[PDB]
Amino acid sequence: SILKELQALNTEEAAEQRAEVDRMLSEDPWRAAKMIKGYMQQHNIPQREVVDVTGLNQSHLSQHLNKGTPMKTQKRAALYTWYVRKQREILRQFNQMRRNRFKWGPASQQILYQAYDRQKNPSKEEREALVEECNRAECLQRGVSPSKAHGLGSNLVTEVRVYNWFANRRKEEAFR
Amino acid sequence: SILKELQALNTEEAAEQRAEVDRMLSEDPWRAAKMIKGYMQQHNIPQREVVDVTGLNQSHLSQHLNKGTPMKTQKRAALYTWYVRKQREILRQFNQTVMRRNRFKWGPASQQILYQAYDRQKNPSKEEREALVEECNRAECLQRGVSPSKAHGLGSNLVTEVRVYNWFANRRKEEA
DNA sequence: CTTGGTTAATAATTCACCAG
DNA sequence: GCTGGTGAATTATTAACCAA
Repeated sequence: SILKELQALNTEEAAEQRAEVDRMLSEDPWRAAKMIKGYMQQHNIPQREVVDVTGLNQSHLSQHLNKGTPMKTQKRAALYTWYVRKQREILRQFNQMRRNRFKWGPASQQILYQAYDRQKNPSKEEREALVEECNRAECLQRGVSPSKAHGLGSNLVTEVRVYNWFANRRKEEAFR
Repeated sequence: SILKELQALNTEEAAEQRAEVDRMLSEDPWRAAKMIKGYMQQHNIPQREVVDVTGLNQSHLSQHLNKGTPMKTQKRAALYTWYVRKQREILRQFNQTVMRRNRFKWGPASQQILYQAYDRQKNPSKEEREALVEECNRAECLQRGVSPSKAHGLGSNLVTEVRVYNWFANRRKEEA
């Protein structure tokens, strides 16, 4: 334990981080905010996934990132840290507790919408197209190759997904 | 106890409420949604109160009531009763008289004139605000067709200084 | 006092989903 | 090609604090 406590703080990664997150702090709070939200949104990552790991208040965080309501250093610092980490965390997850709910990214949405002008009930196969069409796209966004889209992981597209997405779509419209 | 149970089901008032709501369910679903959205809108009742008292899924109600997504009968029936009761409920406490506590909600009225009095004086001093407490408060009473007297019936959604207070401030604070 | 941070609550939306 | 009903999670937004 304290021996891992330390055995953590010391790697070249650890340091690399302690210090990137350090300039983030010296720099403009907001310009940082963008970046991240940037980030988050490139990879589609639940805001929740961040409160959870950082323990910052979720409304506090939503605003300082969507609105720049100022966050006191200590906190920021946490949040930056999160992000720098997850940036490797996210990194290996390719090149190399709660289980996140999937989300349509706008990219896949784009297709889906386009593809859907009078597509009530797609053929369990036409579906399949688009599954494989989406992720191909979703990788474009995150700056890798279609080759393996398995890193998308939590937000990996599937049948049943577009499935419902039709389906729900065909209810959506269905009223007003 | 079953004697209460019975003595309850069996009132002049009560009984007729069954009738009213029973007719309501013969009507166009969305016409009642309309009705009620409105009614609540008027008295400013939390969507959440309904959700407890009735015990319907909170999203389902936001739909069936905004989107007008279809809700099976029973649930409806459970709504109309609600709405129904409430109505006497609201008007006892109101018209004639002298596990968790709702929460305040500013109403367009109160709000309108708030945003006027605003681009007019960034920081109202107690007297100042105080005026407004009686402005809204009256206006709130118009809305629900009653007397500026005993705007005391507004109850929760009753306006106050400190309440007006923070309504500046998160009006002030919010221009960053 | 008042800002300045920070918050618990509400509710529109989003995704899933099972029983006819 | 299940398909209407519903429902848990999510996150922008609201209305209040408490610390200095």
